[PDB]
Amino acid sequence: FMSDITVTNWAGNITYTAKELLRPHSLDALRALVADSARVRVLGSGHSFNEIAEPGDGGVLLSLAGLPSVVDVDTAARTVRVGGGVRYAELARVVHARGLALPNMASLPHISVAGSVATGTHGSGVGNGSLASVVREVELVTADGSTVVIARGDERFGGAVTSLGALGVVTSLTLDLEPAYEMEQHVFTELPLAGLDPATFETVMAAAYSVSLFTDWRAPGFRQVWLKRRTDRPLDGFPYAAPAAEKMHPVPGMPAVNCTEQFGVPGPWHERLPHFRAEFTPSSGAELQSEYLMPREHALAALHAMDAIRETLAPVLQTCEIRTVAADAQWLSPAYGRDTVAAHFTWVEDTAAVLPVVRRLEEALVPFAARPHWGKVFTVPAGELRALYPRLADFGALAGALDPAGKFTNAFVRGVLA
Ligand SMILES: *Cc1cc2c(cc1C)N(S(=O)(=O)O)[C@@H]1C(=O)NC(=O)N=C1N2C[C@H](O)[C@H](O)[C@H](O)COP(=O)(O)OP(=O)(O)OC[C@H]1O[C@@H](n2cnc3c(N)ncnc32)[C@H](O)[C@@H]1O
Ligand SMILES: [Cl-]
Repeated sequence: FMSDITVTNWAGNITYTAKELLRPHSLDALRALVADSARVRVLGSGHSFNEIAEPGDGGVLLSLAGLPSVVDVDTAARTVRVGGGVRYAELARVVHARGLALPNMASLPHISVAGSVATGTHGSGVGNGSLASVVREVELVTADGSTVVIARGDERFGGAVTSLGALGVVTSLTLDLEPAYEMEQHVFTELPLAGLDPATFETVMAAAYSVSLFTDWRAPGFRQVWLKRRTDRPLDGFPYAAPAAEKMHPVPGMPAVNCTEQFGVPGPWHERLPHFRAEFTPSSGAELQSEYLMPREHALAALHAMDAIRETLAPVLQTCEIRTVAADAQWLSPAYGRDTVAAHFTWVEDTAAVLPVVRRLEEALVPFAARPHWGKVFTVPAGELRALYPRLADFGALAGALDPAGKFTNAFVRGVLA
């Protein structure tokens, strides 16, 4: 019973120093556990790829998995209060049953709400904010075990949602909702980079509510374009690429059965926004990930930089996805303060092969003020990274106020707060 267990992240490339994952079965136990522990980090669903959740030797790694997972919809207010351990699959199911919906979802629904918003998680769409952007309140169990509630309108709120878990344990969050809506998902193959000029690029990325490009960085250009269209908006013709003949997966060769329905068949928002169907339930994945988030105005220049080193990127690549994100108010969001283009890389799980490629890619993106996704693999030096966040000092002041001893600051966060 009392023997050491090995705790890892989802992909298994990160092994935590913790010999047990503490799962308090009451809020009273959680408050006592936090108050009584010298250093704490929280584990969500483990879909980070780096040491963000690592509490260091002697540090406590805790989870909310032992507490009831509550999803409490207020239909009249169009809000939902959700436990921080609730995953988006369940959140979406429950709000949909109440006739309501989120404006966006990530690619795969089986990821915790608190863990997702902690790092700047997003989907696509030029007018769609990050997942954090719909949060209107957070409830934190702070270093001494007491609760602090921070709501939109509070001067502190800009640092309170996407906080890298550095303010305390987010026990619940409240999110704003809109009426449930229907969508169609239309996939296309072969969009050239040649002739993808500023106007065409803008048109393509704005052609539906959420648009992604996929490429293997092998033949020039893009292998796929995914349009997730709301049925309550116009769909113009899309001459720029060929309509897909078969159901597609982001990663060539992987099973398209795993993916959400295509060929433009209408279905509910939560069955179209993710790339992956709720029924697909992998307990781990053999992949690494990196993603770089840049000012949207640099999209073509960045894409051209990548194209120039495509022979370097391809050998260790499963797939690359290009997305857009609306400017984020959250101080630590990689989309902070600016409309954003994101370039995501799903790598083969070969750390030694991938790291040199990551470094080369980062060098290529320096001219475009690229901020890495906090949950993914990156090697941007700490000082250079701090320089990319205008309101970092404001964030550090907030963390200092809520957690003066840095109970929730680990090595990962310490590099950011330095
Ligand atoms: C594994 C995976 C990852 C995502 C994607 C696909 C899957 C297979 N894609 S992608 O397109 O393939 O990249 C996502 C996407 O579509 N959009 C994205 O922006 N990101 C993609 N990711 C991202 C993955 O979303 C994340 O990196 C997340 O952070 C979501 O979080 P998890 O809960 O799974 O992660 P951790 O357990 O590692 O926690 C992350 C951080 O947040 C903390 N945390 C967790 N719970 C809490 C609470 N309750 N309170 C305070 N802090 C909390 C951790 O301490 C850690 O710092
Ligand atoms: Cl091309």
